[PDB]
Amino acid sequence: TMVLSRKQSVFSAPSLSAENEDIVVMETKLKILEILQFILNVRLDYRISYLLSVFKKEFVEVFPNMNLDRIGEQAEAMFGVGKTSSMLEVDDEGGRMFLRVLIHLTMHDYAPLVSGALQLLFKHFSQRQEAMHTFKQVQLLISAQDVENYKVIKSELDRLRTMVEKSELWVSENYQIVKGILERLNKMCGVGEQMRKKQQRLLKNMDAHKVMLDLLQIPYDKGDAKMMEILRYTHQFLQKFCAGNPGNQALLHKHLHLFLTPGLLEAETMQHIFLNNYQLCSEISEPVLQHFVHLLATHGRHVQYLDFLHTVIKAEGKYVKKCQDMIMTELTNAGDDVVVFYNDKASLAHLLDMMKAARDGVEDHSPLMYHISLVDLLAACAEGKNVYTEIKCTSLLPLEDVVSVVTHEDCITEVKMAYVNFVNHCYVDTEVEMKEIYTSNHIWTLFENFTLDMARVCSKREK
Amino acid sequence: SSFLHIGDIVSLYAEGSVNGFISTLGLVDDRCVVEPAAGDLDNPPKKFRDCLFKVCPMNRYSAQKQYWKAKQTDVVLLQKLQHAAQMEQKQNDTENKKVHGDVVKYGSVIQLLHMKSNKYLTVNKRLPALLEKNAMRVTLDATGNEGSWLFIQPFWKLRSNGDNVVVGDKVILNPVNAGQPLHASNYELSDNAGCKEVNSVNCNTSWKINLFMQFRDHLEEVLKGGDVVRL
Amino acid sequence: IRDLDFANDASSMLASAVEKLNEGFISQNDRRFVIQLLEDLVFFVSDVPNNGQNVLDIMVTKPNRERQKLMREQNILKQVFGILKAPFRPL
Amino acid sequence: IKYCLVAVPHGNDIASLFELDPTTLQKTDSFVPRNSYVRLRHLCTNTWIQSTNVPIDIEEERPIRLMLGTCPTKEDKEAFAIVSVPVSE
Amino acid sequence: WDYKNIIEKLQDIITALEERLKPLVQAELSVLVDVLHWPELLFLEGSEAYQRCESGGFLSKLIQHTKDLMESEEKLCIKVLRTLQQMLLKKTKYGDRGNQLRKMLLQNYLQNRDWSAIAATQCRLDKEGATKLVCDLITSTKNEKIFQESIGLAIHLLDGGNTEIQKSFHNLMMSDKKSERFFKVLHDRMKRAQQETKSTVEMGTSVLIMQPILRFLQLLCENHNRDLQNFLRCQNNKTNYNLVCETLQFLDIMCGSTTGGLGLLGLYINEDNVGLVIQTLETLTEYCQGPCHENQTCIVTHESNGIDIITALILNDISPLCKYRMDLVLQLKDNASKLLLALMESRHDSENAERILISLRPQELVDVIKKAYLQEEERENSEVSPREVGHNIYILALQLSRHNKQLQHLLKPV
Repeated sequence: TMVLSRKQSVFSAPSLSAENEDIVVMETKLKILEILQFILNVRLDYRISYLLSVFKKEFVEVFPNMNLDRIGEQAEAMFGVGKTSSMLEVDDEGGRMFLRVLIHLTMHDYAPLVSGALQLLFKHFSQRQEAMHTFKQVQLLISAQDVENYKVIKSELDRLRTMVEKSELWVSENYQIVKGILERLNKMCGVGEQMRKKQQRLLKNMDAHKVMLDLLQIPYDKGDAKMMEILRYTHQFLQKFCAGNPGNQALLHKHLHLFLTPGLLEAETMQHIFLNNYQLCSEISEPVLQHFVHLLATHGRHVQYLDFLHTVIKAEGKYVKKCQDMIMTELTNAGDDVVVFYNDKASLAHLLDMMKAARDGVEDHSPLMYHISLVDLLAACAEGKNVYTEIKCTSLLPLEDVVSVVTHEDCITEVKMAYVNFVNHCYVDTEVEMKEIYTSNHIWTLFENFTLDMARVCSKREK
Repeated sequence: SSFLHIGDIVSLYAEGSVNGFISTLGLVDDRCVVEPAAGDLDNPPKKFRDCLFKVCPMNRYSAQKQYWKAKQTDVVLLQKLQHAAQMEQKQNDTENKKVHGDVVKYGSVIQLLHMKSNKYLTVNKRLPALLEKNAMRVTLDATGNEGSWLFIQPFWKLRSNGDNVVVGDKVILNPVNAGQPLHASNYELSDNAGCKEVNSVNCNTSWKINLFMQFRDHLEEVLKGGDVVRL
Repeated sequence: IRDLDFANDASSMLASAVEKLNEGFISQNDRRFVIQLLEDLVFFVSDVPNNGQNVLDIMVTKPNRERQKLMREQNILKQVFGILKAPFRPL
Repeated sequence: IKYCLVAVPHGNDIASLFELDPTTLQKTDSFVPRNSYVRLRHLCTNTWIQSTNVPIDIEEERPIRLMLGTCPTKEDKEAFAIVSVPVSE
Repeated sequence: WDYKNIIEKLQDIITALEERLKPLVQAELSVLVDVLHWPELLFLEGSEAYQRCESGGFLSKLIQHTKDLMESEEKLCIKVLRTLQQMLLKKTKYGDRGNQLRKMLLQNYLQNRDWSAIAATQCRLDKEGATKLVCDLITSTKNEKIFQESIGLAIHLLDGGNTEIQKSFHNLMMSDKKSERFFKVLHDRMKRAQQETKSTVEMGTSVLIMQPILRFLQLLCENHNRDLQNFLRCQNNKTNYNLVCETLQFLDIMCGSTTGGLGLLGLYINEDNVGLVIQTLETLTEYCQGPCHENQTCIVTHESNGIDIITALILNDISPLCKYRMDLVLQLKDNASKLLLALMESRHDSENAERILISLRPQELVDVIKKAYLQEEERENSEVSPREVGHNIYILALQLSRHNKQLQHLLKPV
């Protein structure tokens, strides 16, 4: 009669993101060691509670500076240095008996018994480090609503992590639960701005991004049509996990190599990671831009890559000269597949034909939208009084084509704005003289068109 | 029957989506194509000298690539890079001469030198194919680069890595960097009728190696088939 | 033999370019290829390495009679004259 | 599929004769090395062996028996490895 | 009560406590090390437990169980290895408060009661079975952290050129059947480091792991241990993994190979890898010295032509690094000169001399010697004397002159 039922690892440090003849004697000693470990965990919890209580006392008495010296004295006094923590000791000889017991048990044949003895021995001389780690992991809440949110988030994350660790049976009952968990997390994470920040901090503390990335890393077939929605919600969760949080942006950028795969959803995640983060935009490495240009060339012409390139150029107002120069150099190398322009007569006719269908509004993801985004990107690559990008892009789009496309009667405001911004940043606002702008009768036609547009605005407003 | 050796002049016959030899459009166009109507094994194309390649060993292009990058983007540095590139070219020539005549084993790296243009066949993973947008471009480069490295892998289960390549065998030419074996696509060029594109993409295409001249016989002191002479 | 083959290919491509110019419309990529072929022919006739030196300014010590004869016999000069004539006889 | 490989009770007839063709260069027709890939030819019909995808036990839920035959032509991939079995086994 | 203010105060107190409690943690770890050193003092002198602890049974059991638990308790194995490394280290002070805590803990627990001490501790650990533990862990483990800890423990054991530890390592390699696996793992890691270095040319772990491995090999071959020097080149096994050639290949790749040796050496060497290059040169010198004719011949005649890189290290001057940091360049040149002397110690033949002279031209060598002599002004705040480096180079030139007439003529003063 001996059931060797082993539960979860007893000799494991708590974390927020969770044959022998004398077999009877060995098992009894092992269970005693497990009980001792449980008691030590309870003592650690008591120490954390004492630290929290003293911190709250100091806070209330200081704010109806803080005495960090007294705080440190009280925090040090609990680790057996004095008699203040004597009652917390699990021995009447200052730990001598406990240490002797651990040493004696370490010299036993029973391997798990020796392992537990060693675990306890090593934890004995690391109380302060363990206490500091646990206190760092502590989460402070003010409302029962916050407590309930923490509980539900922890339960959902635990279930999702368990499913991901065993994602072999569904890659039918493991799809509905996963999608529901992802939808609930996405709905709950985003509220206002203060709640958004608190949720982001809590999720960073409990390491939800790790589980989210593990969910994406699972191998899968090319076509499923069901887990695609799961991944679509997973990416949305990460996108919301980065809004206005440079810390989360850096955390997810540490794993940037996971998002360097051909796809459109990953482009949005990269854009959100690099959005309004100068520290990352100015230090962006060559391979990221190389990969995006390669995707533009080979995979296809899509607006997501252009949006990422545009958002990387400018961060926090300041423009990145390195990014501008590299983007222009890499875009000009590839032509007719990435940098598509309509300058020939036939190309202009095709442009007018396709734009005539956008009279009621440019269709999203359309080739016209791609062309507008490309022109805007080229203009933004030269909004620094640069001498290289400006002259490089002056050749791609001659001023004659700009004026022809702008003065045409069937021209839309979006393309008109794009071309005007291009001819402003790349031609006018330059640190070097351009013969064509001034010694030619081109900008005057644009000025006449501007006057006509002003008259049109006047008439429309009067109407 | 005989084994394949470094320096032998051979022809490659494609058996995939289309059947035919691999040729070139000229010395000014860097596109490799296959023309099924040109001929078959029993009736080779009339202009068969355009379908001949020389088996060459691996070549180093690190210094050359560094020099090219330096040119793209100081005088002493450029001079040192040029000298290093020239020394690397000399070392490659010496190594090729040393390893001339060595047997070819499956899993090794070889380079295919089109003789008529004297150009190495290269695969560019950074550029898509002109017609098959999902594939990678294959061209001819005079100098060559790391894209010319091709693993010769066994197409038959009876052949294994490390075994000597036998003449007349069907193999797979897998670019080292691109990683996708050469494919004779069914797309037809809009300018050259009857010519199909050669690209780099996953497929089951196989290349049969037909011996044309041995390395020992490839010496410039004897009369040989295909030599241009005046009477 | 390779020089002769290159001369023939260049003559054929220049003839195609002349025919396109006579038709009236030439694509930008075709124009770039024509310019590249013209530079290649300049270097081929000059018989000097392409070390990045300006193509329009090349000094030749000893002209290559074989290259000149190849040009004349394969009619590259005829295609050059055609390229010089066609654009000016609207385009 | 013109001819089908079968088993006959008696091996004293002429239909039970086969010849081996190497799949690689051999030392001037020396002894046959152990663990070799060879192509089998039927002496009488002068036909080479092939294996077809037509099952023989289609009636079963999971057919595993694959049919074989001979054809006048030769296929360079239809080779059999002769794996030696230990005398101890 | 503001949530943001409360969070900020919590962060401040956490940072203060973390900064203040570190020396106490260090003192507690030191007390644990002392307890491991002397476990028997916790038992009565006449007790069988006391006798077993004094005989070393406790440490032997810990070492034996570490191998068994490495499969599951990787963290426990890492902690045990780190504790052994600390035991194999000298004493350290952790401030007045740390010393007070350590004294109090030592009084509470152990109520009763130097290079020689380090050697004695190393011998004790070897007797208990530390060497076999590290060998088995390196051979069978799959965790990078465990591999690093085992390498560090081996380095600590072999520190000071302990002849007994070297003998134990050699005996274990000869007897145990997994020595082939050990050498295969070492060769694979060296090849992967070379591949990553060539690809990148921040330093990756694959290239940072080279430094401890090179130090371990140097310590193995210290004191001119002919047995280990020859064993590292060729073993008595079915498959032999030569490490000298791999080290030479790594040096050549990191220095730039032919491109580096053709005058572009400075570009491939910076302040981040100069230490690793120096360690590689020291390891090669340790291999060559003794002298070891086979190792010298292999290094000189290896197809990688690393001898050209070695000669370039003395001939050419690293343009970028030398401008702002000359001590590192001087140390590198001194190491290169020592390596060349190690290669040309007692070779009565001429093949090595001719091979070296192919790259090291006489006139350039004389010019380098003169420059080293005249660069004494750079000795300011430097440990390596340019004059001494030039003297070593001159000795090398004299030794080479036995086979070159031009160098002999050039070396004669006015």
